[PDB]
Amino acid sequence: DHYQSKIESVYADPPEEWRKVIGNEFWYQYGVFDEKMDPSRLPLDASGRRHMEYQFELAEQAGADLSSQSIRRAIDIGCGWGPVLSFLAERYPHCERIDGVNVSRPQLEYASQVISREGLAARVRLYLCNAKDIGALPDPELPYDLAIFRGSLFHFTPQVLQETMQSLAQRMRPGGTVVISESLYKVRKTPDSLHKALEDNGFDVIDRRITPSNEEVIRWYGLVKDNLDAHYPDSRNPNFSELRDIAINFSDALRKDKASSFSFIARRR
Ligand SMILES: Nc1ncnc2c1ncn2[C@@H]1O[C@H](CSCC[C@H](N)C(=O)O)[C@@H](O)[C@H]1O
Ligand SMILES: CC1=C(C)[C@@](C)(CC/C(C)=C/COP(=O)(O)OP(=O)(O)O)[C@H](C)[C@H]1C
Repeated sequence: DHYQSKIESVYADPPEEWRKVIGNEFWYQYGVFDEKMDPSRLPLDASGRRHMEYQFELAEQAGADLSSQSIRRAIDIGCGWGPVLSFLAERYPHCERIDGVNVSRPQLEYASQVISREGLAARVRLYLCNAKDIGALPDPELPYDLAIFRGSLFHFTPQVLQETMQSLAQRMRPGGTVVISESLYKVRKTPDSLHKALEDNGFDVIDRRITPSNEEVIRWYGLVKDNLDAHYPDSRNPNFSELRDIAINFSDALRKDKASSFSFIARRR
């Protein structure tokens, strides 16, 4: 993968710096802003966690096997700073093995400290590994029950996507659940291109909808940009600048309804 070096370097700044920008829980793929969002926590932390929850409610409603004794091994593909690793360990205390995979070393070092200081090292495993290489993860005899792609697919070429889905198919039992959040154009990736790549690789889409709303995602980018303006006004950091560019330019594509955040719940055949 020739685009990995560019992905690694864009998430390379200190967690202390990123904390000011996206929240203390480091949720980095939008948020649901409804009556079940916690009003006590930072809007970004509460909405981001509420988005993950809402997606598991959609999955459950769509007929996915997400019961306590159905989830023995989960994988978080492009796990960022690790917010979903902690969330899975709490939602599934009897899940034996939660594997995070990421290409970003600084994200995994932070995730590693959080997992450790909350005594989750027993169950949560962190791998510096391209999503296309998940076929090389340990213990192939123990299949995946659950797979999360929270905002990770944007960074994938068609080839990496293909290889990631091939590899996950081979490592995932029939009926294992795939929970995907991604921003897609409705005219890089579209709903239909992603639907195709899933169905071409042994996955059935059982729920497919806009989530969160364009209104809510615009608001989420709002909160980020306010934090970016207050902490990095003078475009000192080229990575935070590039996030400002995206917050501005994608918010406008969302305003013109040229794109949306999509939830895809799929199921291994
Ligand atoms: N090919 C690849 N293999 C593994 N991780 C990848 C990847 N391409 C992108 N990523 C990771 O995908 C993540 C996307 S950002 C989203 C982070 C996290 N899922 C969250 O929701 O908070 C980044 O951490 C990036 O390093
Ligand atoms: C987890 C996240 C993601 C998966 C991100 C990337 C959302 C996907 C987006 C907007 C990628 C930006 O694409 P691009 O640079 O082409 O934007 P344009 O110039 O409008 O075309 C967020 C940074 C973050 C919340």
